[PDB]
Amino acid sequence: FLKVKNWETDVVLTDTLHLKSTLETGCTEHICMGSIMLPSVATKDQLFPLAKEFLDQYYSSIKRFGSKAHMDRLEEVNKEIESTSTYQLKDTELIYGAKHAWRNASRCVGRIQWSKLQVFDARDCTTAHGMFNYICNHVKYATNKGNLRSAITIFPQRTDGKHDFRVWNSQLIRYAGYKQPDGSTLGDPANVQFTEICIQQGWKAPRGRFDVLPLLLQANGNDPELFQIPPELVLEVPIRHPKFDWFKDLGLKWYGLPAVSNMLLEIGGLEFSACPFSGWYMGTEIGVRDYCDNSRYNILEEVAKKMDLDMRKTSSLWKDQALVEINIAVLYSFQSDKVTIVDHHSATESFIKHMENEYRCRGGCPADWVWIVPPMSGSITPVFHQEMLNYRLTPSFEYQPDPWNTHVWKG
Amino acid sequence: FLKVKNWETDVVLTDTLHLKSTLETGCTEHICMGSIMLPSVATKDQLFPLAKEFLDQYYSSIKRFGSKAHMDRLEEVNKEIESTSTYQLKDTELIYGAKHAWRNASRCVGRIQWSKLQVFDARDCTTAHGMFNYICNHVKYATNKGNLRSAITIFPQRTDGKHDFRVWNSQLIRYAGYKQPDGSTLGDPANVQFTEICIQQGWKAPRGRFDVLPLLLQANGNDPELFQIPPELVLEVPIRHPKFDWFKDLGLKWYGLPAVSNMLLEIGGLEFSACPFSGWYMGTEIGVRDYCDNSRYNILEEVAKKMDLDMRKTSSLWKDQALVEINIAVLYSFQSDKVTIVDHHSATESFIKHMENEYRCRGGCPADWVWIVPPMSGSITPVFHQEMLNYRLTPSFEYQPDPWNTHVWKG
Ligand code: HEM
Ligand code: HEM
Ligand SMILES: N=C(Nc1ccc(CCNCc2cccc(NC(=N)c3ccon3)c2)cc1)c1ccon1
Ligand SMILES: N=C(Nc1ccc(CCNCc2cccc(NC(=N)c3ccon3)c2)cc1)c1ccon1
Ligand SMILES: C[C@H](O)[C@H](O)[C@H]1CNc2nc(N)[nH]c(=O)c2N1
Ligand SMILES: C[C@H](O)[C@H](O)[C@H]1CNc2nc(N)[nH]c(=O)c2N1
Ligand SMILES: OC[C@@H](O)[C@H](O)[C@@H](O)CO
Ligand SMILES: OC[C@@H](O)[C@H](O)[C@@H](O)CO
Ligand SMILES: [Zn+2]
Repeated sequence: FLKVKNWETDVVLTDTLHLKSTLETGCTEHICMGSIMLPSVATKDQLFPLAKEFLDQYYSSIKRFGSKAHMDRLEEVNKEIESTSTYQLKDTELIYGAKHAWRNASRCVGRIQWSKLQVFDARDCTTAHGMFNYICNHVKYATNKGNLRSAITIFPQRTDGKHDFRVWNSQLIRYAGYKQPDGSTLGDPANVQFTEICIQQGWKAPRGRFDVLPLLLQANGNDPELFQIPPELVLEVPIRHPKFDWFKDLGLKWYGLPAVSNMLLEIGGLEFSACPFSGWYMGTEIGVRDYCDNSRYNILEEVAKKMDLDMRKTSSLWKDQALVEINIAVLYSFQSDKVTIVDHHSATESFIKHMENEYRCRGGCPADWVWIVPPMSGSITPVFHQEMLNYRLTPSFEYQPDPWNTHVWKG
Repeated sequence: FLKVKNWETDVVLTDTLHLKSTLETGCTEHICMGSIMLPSVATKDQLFPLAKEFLDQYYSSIKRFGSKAHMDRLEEVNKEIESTSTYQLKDTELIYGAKHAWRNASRCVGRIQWSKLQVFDARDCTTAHGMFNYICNHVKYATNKGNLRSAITIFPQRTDGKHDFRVWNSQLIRYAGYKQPDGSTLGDPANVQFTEICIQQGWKAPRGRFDVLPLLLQANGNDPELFQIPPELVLEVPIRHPKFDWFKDLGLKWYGLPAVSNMLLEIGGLEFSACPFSGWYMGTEIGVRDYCDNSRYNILEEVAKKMDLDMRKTSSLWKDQALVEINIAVLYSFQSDKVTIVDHHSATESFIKHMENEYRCRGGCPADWVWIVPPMSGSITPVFHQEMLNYRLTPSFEYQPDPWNTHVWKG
């Protein structure tokens, strides 16, 4: 029964939810790995406890734990795992598991919204063209003309392992990255391997900066196929500043819709390798990381130039000064276009408010401080001063290798 | 043999030093506590392994592991722990243990300087007046007319537990905190309990803001006594800005010398409860935390006012904008007065450079990411992108309770 403190408010919360945790963190009693970025087919013996555990808390959730329908559903799944050595979720079980994977995502500061999620059951899908159709419907729905709405699209579960639905893009909407003859990089350096895989598969690149990539969709373990998202469905925010008119001349823009596609959704021991989920941006992921990581767009040089800043010295904080201006601009631009975005102050406050709820009506909230704390102005946000217990609860979103590293090709 | 990655540079380092770790982190395989702020008399049975371990690595250090002088010193300490159930360090062992406590301080970003430390052996001290004399000599030396130099002053080790040397101040130089009739707080809210303990012991407060506190010095477990550091030894930097002339009218100032006094130094199983250590400031501890924590001086309201900023909305980032300006001012002011200070960019770079050294010539470097990452502009500093293994090596600096919570008074 562990205790977490907030040192800005002296609020104390007691955590008993971590007791239900099952999987391992990477840490031991004699070494903490809380800052390691990635922490490291299934038999039917392994599958029933996972279905049992999941189904016990799903029925416990709708205030019908143990009754007739529960014992029947345990027997039902038990029988089906005998018959097929897998099983199939109810539409309701699928929506519970999804929402709860997000709920348990300990690196996610947006989780106050975990219950307002739209689940698109795509488990009838059989082809890359069918995948393309489902994804476009996702983008159109979630985008909602800038009034963004959270959603996930769930393609068929892994079965054997050699018939896996995968979206090879990291995000449904990502800008291309091309290297140059002079070793420099145009576009997003993050995506240069994937941009060239698409070119390898016959993409015809417009070789500029903010080039929306095509989807590469793998269906039933087959070789993946290229599909360009119709551009009318790709909402983009051009970035201007509410003071600096030269900021328009910078010619920056980002897409409205963050939609992660390269993650694995685990529900009752069943693995969905294709499960793109979308919400909206916290401002910092664009202005700080995307725009200012040295290995990303890396624009601190140019914004500081136009700001007329002392760039000779490290200690002028010219990087810091241009970093605040850049994030003022992303927020201002997104908001003037009525496109949903949250600032790192409002986002982190809501997450403390969420934390109170989870500790009250659930007895805890797994949280990864290293990822929860925004990448600028850390300690003026309330989560800096908030102790967080990290533990792994299921249903969950897991990392998975890139398909081109694992795919036996044959074509 | 664990591996840590840097994701900005793709540099990889292998850690075998953590194997020598002994004490526990608070984390288990199923729960990470890397963001909990505090992680929770000794018999002669317990003391020899600790002396043995320490002495084995000290002789291993001067390239004389196992030789005659080593076996004699093990026998010597062994015999003395039989005779007294404690023992005494050589002047050289005391300097090694001190430097290495700092070296192993995993929350310290300044550790590239760990070998350049001045050890003042105060183990002959017997009185609060003697403590006062040693501390003033520390301040004068370490301050060095603004060309700051690192030092530690080590008072006699804990023996029984009821005769403890303690400095009741958190830092040798701290500004006073007074509450008001209207519940507000003048000075440093952090120190309000300690400011009133001093007033309780007859301090005569000048009840303003930046009131240097008196020392409260406990000697050989006796009741502590008040001594005002001669003000000529208290170097102070008035804070101005290199653009905003109204910044002078803000009337801010900080002391040059950070000198922690409330920590416990552990060497070969021997506990020094009074061991004030001093270095110099990273700019952010003043501009970000001291000046802008909500529960500290909390000046973001006033700087943003004078900056003429949109304070209506959270999403204007007016807090962020005034936070960069404030830290530009602290650095600029300290540097114009030739008083040593480091900026959070230079400090964090040096710590990566230090990390390379420790992994090369020592096989590892314990590091606490939660504390290493500066509290503003986190991800534009190179330590944001650097994985860090945290583990507890000894010699070490440990937290300890406040004396007024533990002191059996009798006066
Ligand atoms: C609703 C608005 C949302 C906001 C403001 C938000 C915010 C964030 C942010 C800032 C991060 C850190 C990402 C990074 O720095 O790489 C993150 C991570 C994450 N989010 Fe949320 N998110 C939202 C919606 C969602 C949804 C709908 C899901 C799942 C259905 C989700 C699941 C996750 C997961 C699993 C991570 C961890 C990813 C990783 O470990 O790389 N989020 N979120
Ligand atoms: C030489 C210049 C130094 C710099 C720039 C520096 C920097 C820092 C900073 C910024 C912190 C975080 C403090 C906080 O946020 O509360 C810290 C913590 C710490 N420093 Fe260093 N420091 C220096 C010297 C020293 C010395 C001389 C020692 C010991 C002999 C030391 C031992 C520690 C310890 C033990 C902590 C952890 C304190 C805690 O857990 O509360 N440092 N340092
Ligand atoms: N893995 C490498 N880099 C790498 C790759 C990925 C990451 C994590 C990035 N997740 C992106 C992400 C996840 C979750 C939420 C958001 N944002 C939202 N707001 C949102 C999006 C959808 O809903 N809400 C963004 C971090 C580093 C690597 C390996 C070798 O080199 N680089
Ligand atoms: N413990 C509480 N607060 C609290 C108390 C202390 C801390 C840690 C503060 N260490 C101060 C510190 C330690 C080490 C280095 C520096 N700086 C230097 N540059 C330097 C100083 C000397 O050499 N180098 C500063 C954090 C929070 C509490 C309990 C109840 O309420 N509050
Ligand atoms: C080394 C470190 O673990 C790595 O930089 C992490 C730190 N915290 C992060 N936090 C978020 N939200 N996103 C990230 O990519 C990272 N990267
Ligand atoms: C809750 C959290 O552990 C707490 O705010 C920590 C975070 N990191 C820190 N880092 C430093 N350097 N100093 C601090 O006081 C803290 N406080
Ligand atoms: O929204 C996530 C952003 O794309 C970045 O933070 C990535 O983590 C890589 O920099
Ligand atoms: O130098 C340390 C500063 O005094 C603060 O960071 C304290 O941690 C409390 O805010
Ligand atoms: Zn841990």
